[PDB]
Amino acid sequence: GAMAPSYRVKRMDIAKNDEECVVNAANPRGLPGDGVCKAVYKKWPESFKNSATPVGTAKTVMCGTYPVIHAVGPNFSNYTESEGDRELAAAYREVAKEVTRLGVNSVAIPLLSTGVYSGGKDRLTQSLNHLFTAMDSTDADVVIYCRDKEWEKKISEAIQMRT
Ligand SMILES: Cc1cn[nH]c1-c1ccncc1
Ligand SMILES: Nc1nnc2ccccn12
Ligand SMILES: [Cl-]
Ligand SMILES: [Cl-]
Repeated sequence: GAMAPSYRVKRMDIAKNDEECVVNAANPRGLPGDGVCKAVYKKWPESFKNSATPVGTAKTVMCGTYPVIHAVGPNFSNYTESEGDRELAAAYREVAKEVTRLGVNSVAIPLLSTGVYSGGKDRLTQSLNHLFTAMDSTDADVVIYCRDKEWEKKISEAIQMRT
């Protein structure tokens, strides 16, 4: 575990993380995809061997010794707000199980279902709160990645509100 388990936020490409493993915002089919998924495919293509997994699950595939945790959030274009919310919570619970199983001391995580799976809505708070619910009981250092300046400020404020 980390000496003093913490949350941090960074505004940068998650493919350039400084953590011991990465969470991919994957599609259920293990395709190169778009956004975070495409950056992860370019950096760790070997990790897409048999990476297909259902919505609300996470599947880890090694790239060398570096673990890529493929976490499949719901596409809110297809799911109801209610069913989507349950699958988004479930994906993060499966990420916490994988991070714990791997024994890493740090993990790089994106906000699942906030990009092309958002159904055209702002889901910063919804996604972040499900991330906290899952990861609060883990002792890895969690570094949350984002691309927008206003998202960085809102994520940083949410972390500080708890400390
Ligand atoms: C689209 C992309 C590529 N590398 N990282 C991201 C990213 C990270 C966090 N939040 C949104 C996007
Ligand atoms: N996850 C994330 N980071 N920055 C942004 C901006 C818009 C939508 C989602 N975002
Ligand atoms: Cl960057
Ligand atoms: Cl997304």
